[PDB]
Amino acid sequence: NEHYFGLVNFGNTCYCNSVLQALYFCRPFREKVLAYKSQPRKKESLLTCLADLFHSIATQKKKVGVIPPKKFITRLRKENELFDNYMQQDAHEFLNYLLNTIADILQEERKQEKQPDPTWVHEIFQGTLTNETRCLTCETISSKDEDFLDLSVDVEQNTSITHCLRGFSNTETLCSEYKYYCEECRSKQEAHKRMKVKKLPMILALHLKRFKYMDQLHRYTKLSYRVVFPLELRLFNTSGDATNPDRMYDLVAVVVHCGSGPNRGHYIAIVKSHDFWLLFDDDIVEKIDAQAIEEFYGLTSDISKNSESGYILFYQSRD
Amino acid sequence: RRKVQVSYVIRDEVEKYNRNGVNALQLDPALNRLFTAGRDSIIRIWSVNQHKQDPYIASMEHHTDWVNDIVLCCNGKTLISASSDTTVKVWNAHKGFCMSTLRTHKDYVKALAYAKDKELVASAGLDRQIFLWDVNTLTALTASNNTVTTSSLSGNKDSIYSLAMNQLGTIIVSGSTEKVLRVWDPRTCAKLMKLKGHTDNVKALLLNRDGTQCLSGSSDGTIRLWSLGQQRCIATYRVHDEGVWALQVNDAFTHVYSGGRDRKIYCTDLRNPDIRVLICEEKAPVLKMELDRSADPPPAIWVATTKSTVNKWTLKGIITPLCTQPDQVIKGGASIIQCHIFNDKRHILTKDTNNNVAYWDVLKACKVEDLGKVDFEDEIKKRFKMVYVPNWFSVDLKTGMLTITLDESDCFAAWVSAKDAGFSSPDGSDPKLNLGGLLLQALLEYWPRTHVNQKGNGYFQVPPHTPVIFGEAGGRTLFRLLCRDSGGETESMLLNETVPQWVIDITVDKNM
Amino acid sequence: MQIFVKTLTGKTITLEVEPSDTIENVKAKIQDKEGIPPDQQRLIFAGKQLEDGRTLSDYNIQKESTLHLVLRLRG
Ligand SMILES: [Zn+2]
Repeated sequence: NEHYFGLVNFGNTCYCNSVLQALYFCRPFREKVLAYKSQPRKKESLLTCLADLFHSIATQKKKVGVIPPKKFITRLRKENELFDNYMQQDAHEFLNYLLNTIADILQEERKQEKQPDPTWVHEIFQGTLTNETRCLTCETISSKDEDFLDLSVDVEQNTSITHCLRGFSNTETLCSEYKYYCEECRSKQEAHKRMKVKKLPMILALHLKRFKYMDQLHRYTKLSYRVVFPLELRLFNTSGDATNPDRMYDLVAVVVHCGSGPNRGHYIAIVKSHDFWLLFDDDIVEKIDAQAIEEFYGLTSDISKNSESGYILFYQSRD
Repeated sequence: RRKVQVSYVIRDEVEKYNRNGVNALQLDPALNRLFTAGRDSIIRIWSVNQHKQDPYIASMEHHTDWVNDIVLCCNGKTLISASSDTTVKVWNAHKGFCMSTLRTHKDYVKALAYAKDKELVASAGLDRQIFLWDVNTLTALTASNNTVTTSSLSGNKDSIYSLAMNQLGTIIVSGSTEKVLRVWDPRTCAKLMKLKGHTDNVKALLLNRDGTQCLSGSSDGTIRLWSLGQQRCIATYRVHDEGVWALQVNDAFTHVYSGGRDRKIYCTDLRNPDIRVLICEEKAPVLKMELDRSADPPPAIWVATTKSTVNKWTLKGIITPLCTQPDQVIKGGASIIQCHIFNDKRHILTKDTNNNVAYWDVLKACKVEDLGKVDFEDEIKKRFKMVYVPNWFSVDLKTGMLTITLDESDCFAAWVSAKDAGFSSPDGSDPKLNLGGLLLQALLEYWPRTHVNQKGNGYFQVPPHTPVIFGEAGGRTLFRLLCRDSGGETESMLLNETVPQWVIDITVDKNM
Repeated sequence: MQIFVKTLTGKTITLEVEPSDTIENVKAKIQDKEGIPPDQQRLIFAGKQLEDGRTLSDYNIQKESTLHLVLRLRG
C-alpha cells in the first residue's frame, strides 16, 4: 500500500507538522507536489522543500517511521519572520501562508517562460462566492464575486458544521450603524446581504472560528463548543446557470487544536487513508477507530476546561 | 457621547424646486395646496391652481436628511414630518415654520399615521419603535400641569417601513421587513393581531374608516386585502412585476391605485381583479401617490417618484395607458449624483441628474465652472492633479446638494502653501496654511467670539447664505444657521451651547 | 468607499476606506468598531492573508468587498 510517517517537532513546530500531514493526505495536493519539477532548475524555494519532504515520505523503505523536516523548517524560518522563532503559531495562518506561497512560486514559473492563469493550488482549493447586497429603499441588487481558498465559518454551541455553513450563507441585514452606502440612493440605507457559494472547490477547507473577544475585558477566549463534523458532507448551489451543482464531499483530514485557551496549546491532524483513520501527533502515528473522532467535536460541558477540538477540516469532493 | 461634526451646503439661498426625489405628498383641499416631502430635506408648499407660472408658495426648511413622510392635520393648520435625521417635526402649516422637534426615535423615521377623528398621529421607523402623538397637545402653547409623557407600541422584531391608522383610531398597523403586519388598538396600546402573508417587506398601508379591512402593498409584488375581524388575508393581487410601494384607495373602498419599482400605475377593482386600468408609465419608480378627492369619481392622482418633478395624472377616463402626458407638472431641479475629489483636496467634479458636469471649490465653498454634459471620466483624467494633500473633509450627496462635512479626526490634516492655494499673499513671501482651519474660520466669521482685539481668515469668504450645520456623527443635529446670521444675539448664544471644543480652539482661541 | 468585514460572531460591519489605506489603517478602523487590537487581527480576502504594509489597492479591494476577520489558536 503506502507510507505512514510522523514529523519531528523542532521547538514548537506542531502548527506546521499538523498541516503538512493534512495536506499530504489530500491526494490531489500530494500528487501535484510529487509531480513538481522546477522550470528553473537553479534555486531553492518553499515548494522545492515541500516537494523534497513529500518524496522522502513517499519513497521511504519501511511502512511506518519518523522524519525530521529540518530542511523545510529551515526554509520556512528563512522566508517568514513570523515563523522565525520557537513560539507557538496558528495552524490556519500557516496553511494560508503555505498555499499562497506555493501559488506565488508556480505563477512566477508561468510568467517566467513568456519572458490570468491559475496554478494547481487554486485548482484544488479555490472556490468562488457571490455576495449579493440588496438595498432596502431602492431594491437594487449588487453582486460581487470573491474567490476563496477556504471558508472561515463562525460557530455556535451544539451544532453541526453543516449548520455553520448554513449560518455563513444566510441573509444578514445591514442596519443600525452598519447601513449600506447605496450608489442609487446616494445615502446609507438598510440592506440584505447574502454570500452564496457560486463555485465549489475540489477540496473544501473549513476553518472553524473558535474565538470570542471580550470587549470589556480586553482579551479573547477559545471556544470549545461541540461542533460536529460528519464524515460525508453535501453541498450545492440554487438555480441560475447551464448546470446545477449538488456534490458529496468526504472528510479526509481534521487539524485539531488541543488546549483550553487561544494563546498556547498543541496541534494534531487526524486523516483518512484507505477507509480507516490515523492520528498524527508530530513523531507519533497511531490508528484510531472512527468513533474516536467524536472527541474532536468539542465539549458539551466544562467549556472553560481543556479541550481537543477540530479547527481545520478538509473535505474532498467525492471522486 | 458621539463626536460632533461641522457641515455646510453649497447651494443657492432659495431652492424653489426639489433637488432630489420626493417621498410623500399631502393635499389641503380647503386652500388648494400640495405639500411635497423632499429627499433634499426640504418640505414645499404649492398651489394646485390654474396656469400659475410658479405654483411655488414656500419652502419649509428644518430637516437635515430625507423627509420620509408628511401628515396634514387640524384642518390644514399643522404639518407633522418624519425624517432620516431621526426626528419628527411639528410645523405650523399655514405660516410654514417649525414649532417643535421630537427626538424619541433612535434611527430613521420612516412612516406616519393619522387618525383624523382623534387628532392622533403615530410615527415609526428603523429603530423598531412606534410612538403615539396627540397633535393638540403637540401644538398647544399653553402651560400644562400634566408632565408631557409619551406612549409607545412594542412588538416589531425588525425595522418598520409603513404605518397606518383608521379615521376613528380604532386600530393601527405597521409594515416591517419581518414580513408580517402587526396590529394594535391605539387607545389601549394592546396587540390584537399578527398577520402572516407577504414574503418580503411591505411599504404601503391603507385602512377603511371602520378598521375592519386593510390593504397592503409589498416589495414581494403582491397587493393584499385583509379582514381584521376575520384575522386572515382574503384577497391577493398580482398587478406589478416588481415591488409595490404606493397605494391609494377610492372613497368607497372598492378600487386600489397601486405603484412601485416597475413605474406603472394601476387602478384595480377589488371586487373583480381582471378589469385593471393601466393609468400611466412614469419615468421613474413610484414612491408615493396622492388622490385628489374633490369628486367620488376621484378626478386626478398626484405621483411622487425618485425624480424631482411631480406629476398629476388625470383619471378623467374611467393594457395600453390611459394617459401619456402629465395633466399638471411641478418643476423639479437636478440632483448631484457623482462626486470626484481631486488629489489637491480642494476641487470637486460633479455629474448631475441631467448628465451636466461642474467644477467646484470646496475651500471657497462655491461653484468655479459649468461644463455642460462633457464625458465625465475623461474630465476626471483631463483635470488630474499631481499633488499629495491628505484628506480633510467628506462629501455627502444624500440631499442632491453638495454637503461637505468636517470631522475632528482629520479636519486639520491638510497643510498647504498660500501660493499653491492661489492666494495673492502680497506681503513678502508666503507661508503654511491649514485648509480646515481656514474654512472653519470662514464659516464662523460673523460670530463675534472669533474676533480678537480683523475678521475671519482674511484670505476669503464663503457665500454669506451658506448654511452651516453642527451635528453628531450619524446622529442628531445640534444646530443650524446661515453663515451670515452668526452675528445675531440668539444665534451667538446657540453657538456657545453647540459649537464643540475642537472648533473653538481654532476659531476663537486662534490655535493650530 | 465602503467595504465590509465579517467578524467573529458572523456579524458584518461596514468600514469607510480609501484604496490607498494600508491594511494597518483598516485594522485600526476595525478596532474602533470591535475593540480588537490590530496586532491580534488577521484579515482574509480572495484567499490571502493581508499584510500590514500593503494597501487595499495592492489587493484590488473595491467597494462592497468582504474581508473575513479571524484571530489565532496558537499551538
Ligand atoms: Zn438603494
